[PDB]
Amino acid sequence: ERRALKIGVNGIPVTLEPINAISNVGPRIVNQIFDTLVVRDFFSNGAPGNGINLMPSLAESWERIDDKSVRFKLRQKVMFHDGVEMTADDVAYTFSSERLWGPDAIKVIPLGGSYALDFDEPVVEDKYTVVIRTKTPTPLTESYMASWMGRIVPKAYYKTLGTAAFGNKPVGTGPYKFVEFVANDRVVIEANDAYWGLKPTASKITYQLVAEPATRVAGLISGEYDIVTTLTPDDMALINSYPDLETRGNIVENFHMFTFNMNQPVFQSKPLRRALALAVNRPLIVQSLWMNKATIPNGFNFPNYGKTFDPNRRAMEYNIEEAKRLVKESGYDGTPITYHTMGNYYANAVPALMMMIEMWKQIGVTVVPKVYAPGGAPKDQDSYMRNWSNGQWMTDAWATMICEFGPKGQVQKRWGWKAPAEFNDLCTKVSQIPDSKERFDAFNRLRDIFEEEAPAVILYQPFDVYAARKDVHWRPISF
Ligand SMILES: O=P(O)(O)O[C@@H]1[C@@H](O)[C@@H](O)CO[C@H]1O
Repeated sequence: ERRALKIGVNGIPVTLEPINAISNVGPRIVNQIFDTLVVRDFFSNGAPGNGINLMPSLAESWERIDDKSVRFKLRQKVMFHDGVEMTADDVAYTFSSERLWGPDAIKVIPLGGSYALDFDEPVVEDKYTVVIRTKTPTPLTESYMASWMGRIVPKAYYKTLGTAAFGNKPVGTGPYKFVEFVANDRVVIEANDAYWGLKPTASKITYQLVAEPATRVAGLISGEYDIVTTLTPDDMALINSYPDLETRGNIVENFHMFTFNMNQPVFQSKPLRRALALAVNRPLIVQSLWMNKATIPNGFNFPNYGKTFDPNRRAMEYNIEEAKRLVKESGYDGTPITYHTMGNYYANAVPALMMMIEMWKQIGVTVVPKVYAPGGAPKDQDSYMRNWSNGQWMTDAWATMICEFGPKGQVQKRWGWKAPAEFNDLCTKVSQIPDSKERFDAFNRLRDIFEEEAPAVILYQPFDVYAARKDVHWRPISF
């Protein structure tokens, strides 16, 4: 009746602390260990899996009091996995200056400095009532609490261990509890029958790293795995020819890209970055590797942004004449430039890289692939080009143009992008006005600067495919 699930995955997070696990591979595991205050209804307003109405979870009800403050009334008798009852103190700690957004917290949780809202300290009104506050107005509080930033941690236990040690022995309120974590290999979680919500339907879940997608496909076919992730459209015909197996695929609110270590002199200025960007023939990559199912967005611009999505925005540019002109202008001396990829952690990362190496050879740039195994990522000083992705995790263009590429983000801080002052001033402005034609035009100006500066280059939104046994009716891969 409750089976032990075996999931063959593309990767394993570096930790199970819920914010530090934010990645393509962490949420599928941490969403089973932890809960949020509220959850998105992915099928509200007729949406086919990307709906946005908010529904109760750890909070049974909530009331926006003013433009800076939201009161949450918590469920009672919710138990953390170690038997401690969750209270307003735990929720307050989760969004506190100490743990999340203060100066010392940002050292151990870097996304607390860039992915946090402009929080002020939560207020605990009573055992089951907490008020989440912001120092400046924002309408995003409630939806933020359904996001990957909103997973609730146990104050006493987390504070005692600290962020890093908690990530190796996580305790949450979710339907599965931690058993084991072997870095670069596996995570095992087991049913928590003390869960406040629906009883878990699997006895145990094992997430096993299977680096190569053909090995994942073969393991599904042999019964070694019940579910496998991160496949491509090319795998679908073979899998679906087995009557006991099936695939599912769709465009995800995430883009694959490549980016630069702009602390390196070779990438300290925009010309060679933009040269590499203008030489990418995205329709050809999409045709050869994605069966024309991946979609190319019109800039850093996605429909989930709603009022800040521009459906009429122009396409991103492909111009090898300008690319060649920019290589010569940069003074590039033929010095090999590495491009680091952790295998096919991103679907089709290595075949797309090989096609782009040919494109860059045509404009006079020598790019060398540096394919590393999980756990072998280079030190920042040895990193030049690398691949990446960004999940568009809010119904607002603030994510990820601002939270990743803005003045508080990692692209400018860790990776050294010296953005124009106009860019950082507009990032500040859009975070102070409601949705209007003015806010709409400011995001389009940020998009234009992004394309001119090329701190990163958007490739496409992947057509994400997973596969499973038909008789496995619940799949904890957060698709
Ligand atoms: O590409 P990953 O690093 O696995 O995940 C990224 C995160 O780093 C952050 O950018 C949010 O989007 C994910 O896709």
